[PDB]
Amino acid sequence: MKKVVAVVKLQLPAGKATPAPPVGPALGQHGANIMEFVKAFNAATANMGDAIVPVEITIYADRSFTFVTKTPPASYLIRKAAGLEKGAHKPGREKVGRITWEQVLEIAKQKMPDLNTTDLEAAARMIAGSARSMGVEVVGAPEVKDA
Repeated sequence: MKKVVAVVKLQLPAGKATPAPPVGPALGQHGANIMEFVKAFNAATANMGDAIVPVEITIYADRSFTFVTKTPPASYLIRKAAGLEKGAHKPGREKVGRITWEQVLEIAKQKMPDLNTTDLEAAARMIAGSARSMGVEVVGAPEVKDA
C-alpha cells in the first residue's frame, strides 16, 4: 500500500455510463465498489447532464478514487445568475435573461482552473457571448451611440 498506484487516464461519457466500462475488471480487481464508482460518476454527470469529459481516475492504494469534474458550458451557474424557471418556450414579448457584468466575470474567472485561458475579456465574451448563443443579454456591454 502506497500513494497513488493507479491512474485511469482516458475519456468518459457523462451519464450514458453503465456496469460495462472499458476498464471494468481493470478497475474491479481493486476490490472497491463498482456501483459506488459509477454512482458518484453518474450521480454527478447526472446532476450536470449527459456529455463527455476527460478524466484521470487518481486511485490510491488505500482504495480511493479521487476524481470529480463539472461546470457545464453556461446554464451551469447562469441558470441562477440569469433567472430561467420553466425554461424556453414559444416566442414572447416578456423578454428574459439578464446577467450583470461582474457576475458573468466571476463566473468566467474560476471557469479556467488550468485551462488555456487567463484573459477576462476572452472568458468574458465566452460566458456572455455564449449567453448570446443560448439567448440571453448582458446588462453591461457598451457599443451603441446615444444619437
